[PDB]
Amino acid sequence: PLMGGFGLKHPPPQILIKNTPVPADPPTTFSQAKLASFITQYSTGQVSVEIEWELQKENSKRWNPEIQYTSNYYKSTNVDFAVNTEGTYSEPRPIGTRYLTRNL
Amino acid sequence: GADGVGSSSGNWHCDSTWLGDRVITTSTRTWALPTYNNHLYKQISNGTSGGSTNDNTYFGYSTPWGYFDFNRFHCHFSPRDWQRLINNNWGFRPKRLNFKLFNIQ
Repeated sequence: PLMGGFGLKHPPPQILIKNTPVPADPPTTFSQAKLASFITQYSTGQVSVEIEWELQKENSKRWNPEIQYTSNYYKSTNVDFAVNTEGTYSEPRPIGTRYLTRNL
Repeated sequence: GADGVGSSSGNWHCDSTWLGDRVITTSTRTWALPTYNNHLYKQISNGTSGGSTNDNTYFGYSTPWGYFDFNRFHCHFSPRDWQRLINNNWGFRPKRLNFKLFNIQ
């Protein structure tokens, strides 16, 4: 896939979820039409997901140090990747997956 | 024995292995041991009667022998293997060591 990530011929199956509609008072006298009056409703809950990954371990004889992803050592007004005064979580920058080096 | 000058007593192992918690790091170099003091122990001293002050006076002997000093880290860790150590771990301590001379000529 162009955006990246693993193309799958049978991806993780998507999940669809809906409240069961609960109709308001139907009339006393029967009528053909479907019930257009519903009880306003919404639900909540906790959803959990694990994804078990396989890591390809790295064995490399390169002498000098690699490049590593490291946080800024200099003082800052607020910590990156963490909440600010308002309670607003802010990811400052994108994080690539390529740092370690290998021989073409 | 069945060794003789026909063979090489030891092989070159500069390999380091990261195994679970253990990490086993070996090295090898080439050394040339010069003859020292024409094979004479000698008393050496530096007096305060000379320009030296009372802090710099010493007494002792200088032997013909010589000694291997591997005591420093950069002997045993390639700047990469020292990166995997400081970045990924809280602490490290040694367990055992092993030492070999070979191919002496």
